[PDB]
Amino acid sequence: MAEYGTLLQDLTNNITLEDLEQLKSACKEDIPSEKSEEITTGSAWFSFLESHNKLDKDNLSYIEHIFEISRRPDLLTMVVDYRTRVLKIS
Repeated sequence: MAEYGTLLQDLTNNITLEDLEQLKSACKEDIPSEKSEEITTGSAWFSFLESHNKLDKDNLSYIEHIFEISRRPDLLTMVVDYRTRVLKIS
């Protein structure tokens, strides 16, 4: 659980204001436009993905897809690498 939140913060730091707009566009169908106006940070965008039951805490294949279609292998890698590390932890 803490690892999930931690990842979101690590991702947020690697998201620019322009990328945020692109990410909001990527999830324009998942997050209501009224709620996309409430987004000021990457962490806000992430919090709506949780609030709207779009990104699972354990299943991060959703956000990996979003980063794929957003053309950010870097952000995708952050999730894949981190998630793998968490899976290794036992």
